[PDB]
Amino acid sequence: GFTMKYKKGTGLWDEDHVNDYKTNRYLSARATMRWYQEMERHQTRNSLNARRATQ
Amino acid sequence: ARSPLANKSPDEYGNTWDPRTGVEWYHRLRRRGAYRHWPWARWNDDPVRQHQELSCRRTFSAAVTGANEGVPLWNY
Amino acid sequence: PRPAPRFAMGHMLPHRSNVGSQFLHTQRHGSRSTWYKKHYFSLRPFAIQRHHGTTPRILLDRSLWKSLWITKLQLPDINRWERVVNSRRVTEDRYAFVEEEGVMHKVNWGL
Amino acid sequence: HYRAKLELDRIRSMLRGRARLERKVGLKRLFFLMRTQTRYRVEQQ
Amino acid sequence: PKMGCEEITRKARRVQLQPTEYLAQHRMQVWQLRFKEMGPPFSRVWVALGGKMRRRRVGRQVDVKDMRYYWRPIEPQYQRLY
Amino acid sequence: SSIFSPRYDWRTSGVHDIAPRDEGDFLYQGPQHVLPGAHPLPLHHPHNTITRPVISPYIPSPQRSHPYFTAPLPELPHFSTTKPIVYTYGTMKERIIAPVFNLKNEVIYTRELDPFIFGMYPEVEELSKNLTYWMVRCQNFASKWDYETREIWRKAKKNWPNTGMGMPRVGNRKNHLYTWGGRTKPSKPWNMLMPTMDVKTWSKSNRMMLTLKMLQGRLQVVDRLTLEEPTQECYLELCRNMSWDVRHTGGGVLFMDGGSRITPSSEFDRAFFFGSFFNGRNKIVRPTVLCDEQYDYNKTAAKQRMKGPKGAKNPIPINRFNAYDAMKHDRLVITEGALMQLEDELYEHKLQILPPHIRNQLPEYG
Amino acid sequence: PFKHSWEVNRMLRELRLEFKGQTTIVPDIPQVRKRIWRVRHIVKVDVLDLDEAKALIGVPEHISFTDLASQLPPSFGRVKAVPSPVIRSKMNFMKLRRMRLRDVLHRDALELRLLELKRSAMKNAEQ
Amino acid sequence: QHKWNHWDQYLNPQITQSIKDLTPTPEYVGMRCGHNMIKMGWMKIGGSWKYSRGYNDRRRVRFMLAPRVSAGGPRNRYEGKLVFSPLRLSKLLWAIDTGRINPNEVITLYHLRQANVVGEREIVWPGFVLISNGVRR
Amino acid sequence: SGAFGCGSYRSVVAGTQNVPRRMTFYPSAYELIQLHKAHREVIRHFYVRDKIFDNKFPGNALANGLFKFVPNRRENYHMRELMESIRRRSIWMHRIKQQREINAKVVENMEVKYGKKAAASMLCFTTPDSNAYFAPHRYQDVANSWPNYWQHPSVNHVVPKPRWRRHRELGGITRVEDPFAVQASDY
Amino acid sequence: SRNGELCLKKVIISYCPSNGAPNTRQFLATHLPHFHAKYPSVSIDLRPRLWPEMAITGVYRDGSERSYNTKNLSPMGIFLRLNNLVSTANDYDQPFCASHLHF
Amino acid sequence: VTRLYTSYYTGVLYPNQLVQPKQRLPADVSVSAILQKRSEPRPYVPLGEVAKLELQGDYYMEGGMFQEALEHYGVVAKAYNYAYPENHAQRIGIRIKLSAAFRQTGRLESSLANIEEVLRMLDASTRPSLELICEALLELGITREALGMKREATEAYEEALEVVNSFHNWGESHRMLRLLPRLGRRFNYNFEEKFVYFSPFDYDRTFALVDQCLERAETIFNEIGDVEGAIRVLQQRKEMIDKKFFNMRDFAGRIHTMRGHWKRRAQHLTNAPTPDELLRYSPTIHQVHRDFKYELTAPIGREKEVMPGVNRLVLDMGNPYRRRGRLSNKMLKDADHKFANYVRQ
Amino acid sequence: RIQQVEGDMFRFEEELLKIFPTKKIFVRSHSIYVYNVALDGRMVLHHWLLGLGF
RNA sequence: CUAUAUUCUUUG
RNA sequence: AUUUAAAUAAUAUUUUAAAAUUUAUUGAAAAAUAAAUAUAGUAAGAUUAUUUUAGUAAAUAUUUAUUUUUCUUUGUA
Repeated sequence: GFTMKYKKGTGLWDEDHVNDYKTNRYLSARATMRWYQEMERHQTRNSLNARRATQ
Repeated sequence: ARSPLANKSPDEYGNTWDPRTGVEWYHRLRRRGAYRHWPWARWNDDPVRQHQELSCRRTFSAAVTGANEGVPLWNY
Repeated sequence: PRPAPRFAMGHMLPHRSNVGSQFLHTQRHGSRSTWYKKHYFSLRPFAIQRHHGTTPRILLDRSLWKSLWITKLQLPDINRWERVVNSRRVTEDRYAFVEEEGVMHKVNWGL
Repeated sequence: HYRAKLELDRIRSMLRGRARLERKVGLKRLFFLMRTQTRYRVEQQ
Repeated sequence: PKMGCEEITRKARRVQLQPTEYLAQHRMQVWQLRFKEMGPPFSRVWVALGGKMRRRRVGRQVDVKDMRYYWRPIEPQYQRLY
Repeated sequence: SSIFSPRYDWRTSGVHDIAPRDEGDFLYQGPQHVLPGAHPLPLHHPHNTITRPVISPYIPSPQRSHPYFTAPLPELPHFSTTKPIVYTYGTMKERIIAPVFNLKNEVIYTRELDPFIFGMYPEVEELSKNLTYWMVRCQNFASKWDYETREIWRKAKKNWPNTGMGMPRVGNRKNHLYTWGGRTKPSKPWNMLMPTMDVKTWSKSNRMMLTLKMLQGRLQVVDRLTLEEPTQECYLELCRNMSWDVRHTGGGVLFMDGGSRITPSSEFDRAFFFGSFFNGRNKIVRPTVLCDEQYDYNKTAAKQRMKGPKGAKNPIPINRFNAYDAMKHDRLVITEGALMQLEDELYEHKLQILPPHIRNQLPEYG
Repeated sequence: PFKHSWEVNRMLRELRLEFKGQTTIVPDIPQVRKRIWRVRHIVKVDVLDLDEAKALIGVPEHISFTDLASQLPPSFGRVKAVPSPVIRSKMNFMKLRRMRLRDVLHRDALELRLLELKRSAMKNAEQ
Repeated sequence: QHKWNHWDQYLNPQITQSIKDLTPTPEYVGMRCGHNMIKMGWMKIGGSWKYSRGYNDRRRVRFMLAPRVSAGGPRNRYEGKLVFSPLRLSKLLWAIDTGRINPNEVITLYHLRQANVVGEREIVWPGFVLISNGVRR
Repeated sequence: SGAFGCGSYRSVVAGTQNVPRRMTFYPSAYELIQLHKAHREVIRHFYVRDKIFDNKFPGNALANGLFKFVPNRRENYHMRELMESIRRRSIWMHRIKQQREINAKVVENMEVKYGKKAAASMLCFTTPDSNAYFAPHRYQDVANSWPNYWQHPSVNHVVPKPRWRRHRELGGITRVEDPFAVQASDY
Repeated sequence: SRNGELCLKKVIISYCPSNGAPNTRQFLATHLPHFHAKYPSVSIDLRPRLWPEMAITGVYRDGSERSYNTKNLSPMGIFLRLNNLVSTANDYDQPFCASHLHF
Repeated sequence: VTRLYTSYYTGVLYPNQLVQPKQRLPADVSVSAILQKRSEPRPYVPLGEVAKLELQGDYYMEGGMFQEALEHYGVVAKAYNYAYPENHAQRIGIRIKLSAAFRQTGRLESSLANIEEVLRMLDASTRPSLELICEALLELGITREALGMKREATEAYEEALEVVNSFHNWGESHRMLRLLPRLGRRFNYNFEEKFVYFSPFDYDRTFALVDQCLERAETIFNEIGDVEGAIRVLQQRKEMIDKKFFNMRDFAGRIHTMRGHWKRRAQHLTNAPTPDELLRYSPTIHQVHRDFKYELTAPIGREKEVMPGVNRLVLDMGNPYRRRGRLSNKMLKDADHKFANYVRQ
Repeated sequence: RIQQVEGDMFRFEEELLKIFPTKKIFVRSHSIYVYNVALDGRMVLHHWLLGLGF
C-alpha cells in the first residue's frame, strides 16, 4: 500500500525516516554499533536490491 | 404528585380553586429552562409612565414653574 | 501534539484491572506483576537484583538478567562476596556481623 | 474489596484449632468478633 | 498463555490488526434530510418542520394548518440523543 | 506501606540491632558537627562540586543569573555569534558568553552563546513532554505481543453439555478464565501507541534542556572532537587528559559533534567516532535540536498487515539530543560546528516568532 | 425536627433551630410570633423585656441596644442567609479577596507615593 | 517528603537533578482509578456493584415525526454548489497594515496562502469570499 | 498565471487597470525570511539528491561508490522535489527585486519632497520598545522582561545574600554560615 | 521522665549519605540540633550505611527497644516520632478505661 | 444541608494553627554593641489573674483611655517584677507596655527612663526575642518624637529596619501556609479552600512593627523637609513588603474538581522549602559534605578513599555479555586492560 | 488564558485582581487563568494592555 | 412510508 | 454578507455460558469428527485497590454557573 516511498532518502542522515520500533532507552557499547549497522544496512540492502531488480 | 398541595406556600393551601400542580408550574417556580426568567411582566416596570414623572416644568414664566405639582395620577 | 501518555511510560505494568486503556500495557496472561512475589507472603530477596528493561550497564554475577538462580553459576565462591566499587566488579571476603563487646564485629563468614 | 486480611492474619493465635489453622475461616471469625464488639461497645456496655 | 502448554505449542490462529469504522459513520442521512442545525458557537439548535400535514388538511382551520410551516427547534433530549 | 495505613508503624522492635558497628558508626557531637550527606533541602542526588565537578567560570549562585561570562574579557579573543542575536519570548535577556576549551584542556578563545538556544528558560511541563515522549518511544514494541482467546488451539465444541451436572456451564474453554487460556483484549504491538510529537514542542523542549545545562554550569564548548587514531585507548587518553568522567558510576559526557569553527560537518568525525565506543557512560548525538514532521500512513486503520505500533511511523531516531540522555550525563560537550549548525537551523524559526512591528525592523538592522 | 413535617421544619429553620436541644434568642416582632405560634408544640419559650435584658448582662441603662449593635462587626460567623451554598462559598471567597486586595493596595499605595517623591526630587534637582 | 513542584524548579534550576523531577502539568491527576457508575457517583473498584445494571448494559456496545424537506436535504452539498469559505476584509486589512502583504501588489489567493494569512485547511473550491465584517472604509 | 507582483492571466483578459498604482515603502521583511528558508531548502535538495555511500562496516562495504538514490529515482527527485524548489526560491527573489525598484522610487520622492534627514527619519520603523528585542540592557529601566524576575536589578533586593566560606577540611567545599530558622512542627 | 531523669537513652538513626531518600538527611540538617540542645542527656548514634534501615529507634533504661517506620516520611514527622520516643517510659500499654485511669 | 452553628461547634484542625516559634537574636551578638555601632559615626504568683488584669489593661489602652491602662500595667508589672528573675522576657515586655502607657498620659520623662531601662535589660539578656527589641525601640522612637527629638526618633526607626533586615528570616512565618491552597479538591463549592490567604500583618508582628515604624519615620521626614531620607525609608519599606510577598508565592496545582485522592495531602502540607531558604541554601552554594569513607565511589585521582574491606580482587568491569558464548567473550577481552590505563596513577 | 506575559507575573495578577474582583485567578509558569470571563473580559484585557503601553 | 395532487391550496 | 471564539485530533468500549445455526468430511439403513468469538435487562453468575468530606418528562449522577434588596431563613440553575 502507500508507505511513503518518496520520503525514504529525504532525511539528512542515514538513520531517519526509518520506522524503528525495536529499541531501548539505554543502548550499550555494542548495541549502539548494532544500531549503526542496522541503519546503514537498511539503506544499503534496499538500494542494492532496487538496483538489482531493475538491472 | 397530582396532590392539591403541590408547589404552594403553606399559607396558600386554602385556595383549592387554583392548584399550582403540573409540570410547567414546577419549571416556573424552580425557574428552569424555558422559564429561567419568570414573570416577564413583573413589578417595577410601568408601561404607562415609563418611570418618568409627568410634571410640567415647561411653564412660560419662570416664577410659577412649580405651579402644577401634586396633580393626582389616580384616586390615591 | 497530545502530550505522551504517562501510564505507558514503561515504569508501570499493572495486573489487568477493570479500569485501563487500549494503550495501557498490562502483563502477560498468567504472569505476576512482581517477580519475587510467587506467593503474597513472598519476601524481597536481599542482595539479588533482577535487571529489567534495559541491558544492565554493570552486571554483578550474583544478580539476575534473563536468568534463574543457578547457584553454582551465580556465585563461584560462596565464601567470597561480590560488590561494585569504582565502576568495577570488586570482590571482597564475606563477613558476618557478630556482637562481641557490645559493638558489632566482623568475622570471616566461611569459617 | 478490603476485608482487612493482612492485619487480622497476625491475630489468629487467639483462635482455637480450625480457625487458627486455616486462614479464611479464622479471618471470618476475627472479622465477626471485632465488628460485633465494636457495635456492642458503642451502643450497650 | 505457561511453558507447559500443549495448547499454545501447536499453532492455530494469528489475529491481525482490526480495521476501524468510517470516521463519519454516525452522521446518518435520515437526520440530514429532516433537520438542519442553526447556531452561534456553543449554542446550536437542530431545527425541523412539523408533520401533521399530508393526511388531513381540509376542514380543520388555517391557523393550526400554518403552524406547520415554521422551523422549530427539536426537543433537547432528542438533540442530545442524536 | 502507605503513610496512613496501619501496616505502617509495624516492626516496633528489631529493625535495628541495638549495638553500633565499630567501624562506621559515631555519636552526634553537637551543632558544631558537620554530618556527611546532611543538607536542609530535599536532595535526592546529594552531589557536591567534588563528586560532580562543574566546569564554568563561577559556581552557579542566586546572585549570578548564569554561571558564565557576562562581558567579553579583555585577555582572550572574542568570537561573536554566527548569526545576529534576537531576543524572543522566553530568552534570558542577558548576555551569555562561554569560554572555549582546547583538546589539551587549556582555555582558548571565548565565544558568545545564543540566548534563543542556550537562553530559553526552563520550565518543567515542556521538559516533561519531552521526557515522556522519549521514554514511551524507546520501548521495544515488538515484545508487547500476547496470546488471545482465538489463538489457543483447542477444539471448538461444548466440552460437556450443561443440563444435569453440578459442573460449571462451560463450553469452548479456551477463554481467559483458564490456565491454558488467553485474554479477550490482549496487548500486542499493533495496538500499542507511539506518540506523535510536532517540531515546535521538540524544538522548545530541547532548547530549554540546553539552557538548563547552562544554568547548572555543566556545559562545555570545545574546538574539535578529534582523536589521533580511531583506537579506543586514544579516546580514553583524551578523556583522561582533559578530565572527562566516563566510568559507569561517574557522571557521563554527552557529545554533540560538529566539526570545528572553520569546518563544520553534519557527519561525525570518523576518527573520533570509531574511538567513541567505550563501555562507560557516554553518548554521541547528532548536532541538531530539530525534528522531521511525523507522518502516519495508517491513521485510520487502513493497512492491516502492518505490524508496527499505532501512531507516528517516523519516530525520532535514538542518536538525537533529548531530555533523558541530558539528565543522565552531566557534562554536555558541544563542538563549535554544532553551535553553528544549531544557530543556522534555528534562525528563521526565531525570526518568525517575533511580533510584526519588530520583524519589520529586521531588514533595517541588517 | 425529623418527626415533623417540612413546613414546621421550615418554621424551625427560620427560628434558627437545627436539632433537639438547641437554644436561640429572637425578637418579639409580629413575624417571629407568626413563626413561634406554628411550632409551639416543639419550642418552649421564655420572655425578657429589654430592661430585664439590660439587667441580665451588665449594661449601663443609659446605653441602648442600637448603638451596641452598631458597634459589633458584620464579619461575625455565618453572617448572611445567602440563597444557595455556591453563593455562600463565593461570599467567603470574596472575604478572602478583599484581604488580598487590602495588602496589595497597601503596597501599591507605597509605590505610588515613592514614585511621587522621586519625581519631585528629580524635578527640584534638575531645576 | 517534599517532591519538587513546578515553582521550586522555576526559582532554582539547580535542584532539577534527575528524570523523576520532570512531572507533567499538575492538572493531570493520574490514571482513571474508578468507575463512573450511572446515577450513583464515582464508585470504587472493589465496591458495591448492586447499582450496576445500567452501567454494565451501557458498557457493552423522533426524527420520523419531522417531515423530509427538499429531497436532497436542506444544507445539502451537491457537485457544483458554490460554498465559499469566508475571508473577512478585516482579516485582510489587518494582514496588510501588520506587514504580511504588499499594498503594492495585486493580491491573489496565492499571495494569501504564501504569506500564511490563510491556512491550507481553509482552502477549498471555490476559494473565498471577500466579506466586509466591521469595516466601514 | 499569478505569483509575481504584476497580476494573473485573467486580469489581462479582464483588462482591469492595475498599472498606475500608488507606490508605498514596504520593507518586504517577511519575504526575506521566506527567502532565507527557501534558499536554505534548495541546497538541502542538492545535498540529499547527491548522497553516495560511505559505509563504515565491512559487510555493507561492497556498495561504497554508488549513489544512495537509484538513478531512476534520482532523476525523478531532480524533476519533482528539486528543480521546482528552485522555482519557489525564484519567485521570492522576483517579489523582492520588484520592490527594491519601487522602494528606491519612494525614497527619491521623499528625499526631494522632504530632504534626506526628514525622509530617512520618516522611513524608520523604530518602535519605543524595539530595545526590548534587540539590546535589552538599554531597556532594563523601562520594563521587566526577564524570565528571572527575581534577578532583575529592580527586584534584585529580594534574593538573599548568604555569608559563605570555603573549607579546606571538607575538601574545598563552600558552605553558608547562616543559622537555620527553627520551624513550626506541632499542633 | 521519672524523678527528674529521662527514661530514653539512645536514639539510633541510620541513613545513607549519598544514595537517595533525602528526608533523613534533611532531619539531620534542620531538626536534629534543635532536639539535641533541648534534650542533652539522650545519646544519638548515627549509622551511615549503603542500604539504610529507614526506621527510627529508641532504647530505654530498662533495656527496651521502640521503633517507628520513617520511610519517605517528612522530617517534620520524623522529628515528631522522635519526640514521641522521648515522652514514653515504655513500661506498659494499658487501655484508657475507667478502671485503668488510676494505675 | 446548611449549618447554622446555633449550638456549640468545635473548631477544625487546620495548618495555620501551628505553634510558630519566636525569632531569636543570635548568641554572639549583643544589641548594645549595635547601638554603639550606631553611636560610632520561681516564686508563686497567680499569673492567670494578673494576665487577665494585663489584657484588661491594653483593652483600656486600645480603647482610648490611657491613665487607667497605666495603673493596670502598674499592678501587673509589680507582679512580674516579683515573679520573674533578672532580665526575663515578660518583665521587660510589660515595662515596654508601661513605658507606652506613661508616654500617652504626659509623663514623658518617666517613659523615657523606663524605655532606656528596657534597652539596658535587652543588653544583658542571653538571647532576647527579635520582636521585643523591635517593639522596644519603636516605643523609644515615639517617645523621643513626643519629646521633640525628631532626628533621634528617626534614628531609632532606621535602626529598627537595620536590625530586622540582618537578623530576621522573612519566609519562616509562611513556610507551612504557602502550600495550603493545594488542599482544595472542589471548584464550584468550597472553592475558598483554593484561595486561602493569610495576611503578613498577623502571622509575624515583627513585620507590622517595622512597617509602621517606617511609616512614622517617613512622616517625620516629611515634616522636617528631608527628601532623600523619605525616599530611603519608603524604598526600604517597599523592599520589606515585597520581600514578604515573594515568600508567599507559588504556582497553581490542579485547578478543577479532583475526586477522591485524599492521601495526597501528605504531599501538600509538609516542610516546604521556602523560596528564601531555596535561594540561601541552594546545593551549589551550600555544598553537601560528602565523605568517601562511607561510599563505594570516588573521583579518579581520589580512587583509594573508598570504604575499605577485606581482600579485594578487581575482576573486571561488569560487562553483561560475559555470560554468553565464546564469541562474545572473544569480544570484550581487551576492554579491562584498556580500563586500567584510563584510571591509573 | 493569558500566555505571553514575561516578567513578574504576579504583579500582572495583582492588577488583574483589580480588573476582575469577582472572578477566579490562577497562576502557572507559562500562563494566567481568569475564570468565568468571556470575550467581554478579553476586550478589557486588551484595552488595558493597549492603554498600558503594550 | 410509497403513489396521486406542482404557485400562496390539496388525497389516501 | 449588518455580525465577536477555539488546546486538529480520530485507532477503544466489561466478562463466562445455551438450546441453536452454517460449512466441509466419515459412517449407518439424524449420529460422530473438524471450523466459528451468533444471541441470552424475566433464566443467570462474576467484575480486582479501607480509614471517605455536601443533600434529595420528573428524578439521580459528572463537570460547571448567579453575591438581585425585606426580621430572620432558603441547592435555585
